[PDB]
Amino acid sequence: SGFRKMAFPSGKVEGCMVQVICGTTTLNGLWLDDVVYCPRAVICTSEDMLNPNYEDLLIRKSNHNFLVQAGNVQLRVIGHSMQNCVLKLKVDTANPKTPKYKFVRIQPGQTFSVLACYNGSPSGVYQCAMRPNFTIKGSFLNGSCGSVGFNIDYDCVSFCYMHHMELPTGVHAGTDLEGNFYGPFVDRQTAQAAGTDTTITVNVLAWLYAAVINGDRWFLNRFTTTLNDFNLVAMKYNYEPLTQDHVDILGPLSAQTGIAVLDMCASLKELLQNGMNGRTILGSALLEDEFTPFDVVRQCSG
Amino acid sequence: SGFRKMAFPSGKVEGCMVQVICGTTTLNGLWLDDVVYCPRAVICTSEDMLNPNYEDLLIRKSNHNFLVQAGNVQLRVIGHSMQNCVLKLKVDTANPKTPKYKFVRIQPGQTFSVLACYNGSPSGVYQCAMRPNFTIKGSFLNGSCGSVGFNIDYDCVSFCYMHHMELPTGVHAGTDLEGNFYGPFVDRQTAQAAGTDTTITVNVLAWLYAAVINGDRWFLNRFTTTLNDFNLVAMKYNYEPLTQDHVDILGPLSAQTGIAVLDMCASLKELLQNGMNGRTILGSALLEDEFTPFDVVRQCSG
Amino acid sequence: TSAVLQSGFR
Amino acid sequence: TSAVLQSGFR
Repeated sequence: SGFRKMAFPSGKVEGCMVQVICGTTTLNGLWLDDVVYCPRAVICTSEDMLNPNYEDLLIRKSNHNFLVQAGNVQLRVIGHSMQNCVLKLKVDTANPKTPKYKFVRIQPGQTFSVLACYNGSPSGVYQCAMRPNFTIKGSFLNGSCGSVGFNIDYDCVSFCYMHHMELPTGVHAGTDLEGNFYGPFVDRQTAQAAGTDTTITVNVLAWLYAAVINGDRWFLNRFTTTLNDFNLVAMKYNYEPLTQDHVDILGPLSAQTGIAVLDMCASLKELLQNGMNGRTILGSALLEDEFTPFDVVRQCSG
Repeated sequence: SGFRKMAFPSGKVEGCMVQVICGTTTLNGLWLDDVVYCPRAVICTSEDMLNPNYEDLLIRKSNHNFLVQAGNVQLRVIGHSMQNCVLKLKVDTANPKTPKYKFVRIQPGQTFSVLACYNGSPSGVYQCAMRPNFTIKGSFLNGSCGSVGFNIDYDCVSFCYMHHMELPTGVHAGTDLEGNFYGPFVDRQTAQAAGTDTTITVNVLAWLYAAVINGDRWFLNRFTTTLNDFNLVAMKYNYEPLTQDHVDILGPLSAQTGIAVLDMCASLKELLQNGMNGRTILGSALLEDEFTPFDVVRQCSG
Repeated sequence: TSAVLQSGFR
Repeated sequence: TSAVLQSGFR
């Protein structure tokens, strides 16, 4: 029993983290085989950052301008190239700790584990969801740029996020490992704001099933609703529409608990319209939307 | 910016996890140097578990009754002994991945990272606090027994918890790595219940300072209070008394924010007496008590 | 209800 | 306020 925000074990990724220094700018890189991937922001100085022309900045660099340190071992850079908002630094040594890996791009509503790092050294691990507005609510300080997000499946690490920046609201933005930003953001120190965000309805329902599996049942009712009538309510509360595919994905949790998906929707409708009236669900006084159906199944009894 | 429940990177501990099998009972062990530490519950069968006499059960075992697997390598057990509620299985091979480590026992109110494991294989990592009643609110399924909790300081792993059991309320109980239970619990399948729990006041105050550092200030007031008058209020709400040492430990956070500790106490008094009136603090609609002052400093800007 | 020693069966 | 590229200084 129990339900916690749980990250994947980080060791496979820890063995891949390095420090990249260009001039006085330092950040983290990801060393897989004979390539180190890092944010192209490493080539900017403080003043370059308002309006950097990265192609210009890069053509003025050579391999020797990049110092890559893996623990107490300096790696010699023997080539460099830019791919979108990441740099690929070819090094003379293949990382002996490279795990099986993929570069995947995730969807809004999906979760992943973040290994926060500073100076190439891992400092903490936590779970994040990609919000509907393509930001993440992380915990990152200066020096964290280049920290990565990932999921693990059967010892294959699927890297999905590289951290770049913090927006004025305190949320975070970054790229996939091909260097393409999630969302309408750019790697420069300008006023940028995310679109209005929405609540991930299917994940709230998944977490309500986790709660039932864990013995929290007070929010259940003998009522039901239609999908159409539910979405009419969800729209008023700034929840994403719930699709038939979402209903299907919740099938296994519905089967395990005996609570039809549309019945749980009726419970959520009542929670939205009434609030919690002083009670908690799985230790929270708010409706939690950062657990996917997979996260619930992975963690909850069968 | 940002504030998240963050675990320590788990790689150093992942390299120490093994599977221990005795008969049809399987659980996790911790392999450091040439010793594997595991819960003595590995020697019980289903029926032994209501009233096991562990000294009897153990004298009826020999080294060959313990099968220890570290990945695809079987480790030969060459000695065994019981220390309190843990077994020490001497193996013929020193773990080449042993980190610098200590066995520490923690206090109620302190946090640590849990590496949940099944069949010797790490599955997830999350943070826990040791509650005042010596339970932890974890996430553990059958097969998790022997998973460990730890903190890291300068590449030294301080192991503080080994998981044993789940209580009827769904909370968790275990031992230090010397095999001594936290709290008035025993390794047998009997009715056991924890004492009434209380809220960790110093940690709530630390989290309110994290909130201020992160720009949540709505709960501040121009009021102040005395320590004595604050504790009169805290007692009514089932909060632990706040000591002068707690005040001292909060010194650095008070200095960083310019908010005197007793002023933050006045804010907490008002939050206890009034509730939140629909607002959130650091993404929570409840007062969070599972972040220590260290956790806040470690994670928050300086 | 009793406490459960959360070992696994194999 | 502007976005911040969270590199470090050294």
